[PDB]
Amino acid sequence: TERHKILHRLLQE
Amino acid sequence: MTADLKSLAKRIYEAYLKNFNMNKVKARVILSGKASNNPPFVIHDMETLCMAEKTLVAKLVANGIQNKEAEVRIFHCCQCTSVETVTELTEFAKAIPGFANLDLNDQVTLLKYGVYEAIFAMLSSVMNKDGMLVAYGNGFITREFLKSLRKPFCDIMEPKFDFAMKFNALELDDSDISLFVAAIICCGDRPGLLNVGHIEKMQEGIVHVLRLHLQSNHPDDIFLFPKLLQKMADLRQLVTEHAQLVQIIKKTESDAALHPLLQEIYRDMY
Ligand SMILES: CC(C)(Oc1ccc(C(=O)c2ccc(Cl)cc2)cc1)C(=O)O
Ligand SMILES: CC(C)(Oc1ccc(C(=O)c2ccc(Cl)cc2)cc1)C(=O)O
Repeated sequence: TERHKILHRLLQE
Repeated sequence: MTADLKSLAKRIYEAYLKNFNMNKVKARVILSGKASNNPPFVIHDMETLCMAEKTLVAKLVANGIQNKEAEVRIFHCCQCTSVETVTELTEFAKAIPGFANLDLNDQVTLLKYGVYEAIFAMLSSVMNKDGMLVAYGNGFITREFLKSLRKPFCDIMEPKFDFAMKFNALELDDSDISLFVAAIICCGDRPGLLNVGHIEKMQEGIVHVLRLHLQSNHPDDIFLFPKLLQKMADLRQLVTEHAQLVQIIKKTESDAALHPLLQEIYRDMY
């Protein structure tokens, strides 16, 4: 999750 | 197939229609030519490529791509479309019952390994044996033009066309494809999953609806469901080979750049 920052941000929108 | 299973299928279908800008019913309308006399612009050589790129000038100049080699410009634009489809897949996943309840790490893992299997499955909808629609159905890039590019770039899309021609012979519609994509995302055997049990139960529920849905919607293609189970395996292998090609390009093509969302996905994948 620290290595997938953009993907992680999309999932939390 | 009870009313609860039919409801889940119809709700997955709604989420698919609501989140993907392109779908098979639209793509086949365009590719067939029987709803307008104004076909998409055809990119079949370097000259028509450059003509199309006059419309795309702002996309290219945005990231200072406009003076790169043609091959790099083409796959810059292609990456932009993949980023769009990953973003849509993420919203679609959140609409799959139980997915948003999963550990956020598991959500990232499922999308990391699943998005390109779903991308190449759905890409089949906009492909025929001669080329693929681009720019939301407004253009059509030929398969022979892509084959004519210099190595390694000419080797990128041909295996996807090969997959699509056999996949399209199954004559799936969007109601089928929506459940197939959900089945691809909700996969219990991705590396690094923290709650494999919770995921496997989700996977079972979706695959059960997928099987009964196909038996109802394609009653004459008796083994369609096993055929599609094999296609899921084929997609995993197609994505593995694709990611190996992405690695070759990264190591050999100094003037090509990888969009940061796609960097995250490919990093440490296979
Ligand atoms: C709004 C518009 C036109 O949307 C596009 C959507 C998709 C693509 C493509 O995927 C593509 C790929 C390769 C070529 Cl050669 C041509 C097009 C391009 C633009 C843009 O962003 O300007
Ligand atoms: C399907 C697509 C667009 O396939 C690619 C094709 C070409 C590239 C590149 O041109 C490239 C540039 C720089 C690097 Cl480091 C690696 C690859 C990337 C992805 C994708 O996967 O979304």
